[PDB]
Amino acid sequence: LVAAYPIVGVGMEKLIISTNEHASTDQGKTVSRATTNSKTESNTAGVSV
Amino acid sequence: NVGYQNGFTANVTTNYSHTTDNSTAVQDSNGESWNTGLSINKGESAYIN
Repeated sequence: LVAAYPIVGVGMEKLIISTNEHASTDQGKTVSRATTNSKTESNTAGVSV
Repeated sequence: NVGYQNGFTANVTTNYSHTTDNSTAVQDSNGESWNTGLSINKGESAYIN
């Protein structure tokens, strides 16, 4: 009575923001920050307790 | 550490990579650094082959 089919998604780890497409050495500077994600966050945005 | 005080006689690691993750250990570096062989300043790059 229980179906068997998988549920698959993508999750990000760290952001990198730059000014030009290849500006990593000579055409400016970049920034980079490590993140964490969570599956169910928009499910509890509409909870007005 | 020195002793165990139980019948374990084994050690616990925190990283358990298999035999497909291997790290190349250089030999005959001979003291001479990497950067003193190629003229590289602060804002430069280098390429690997």
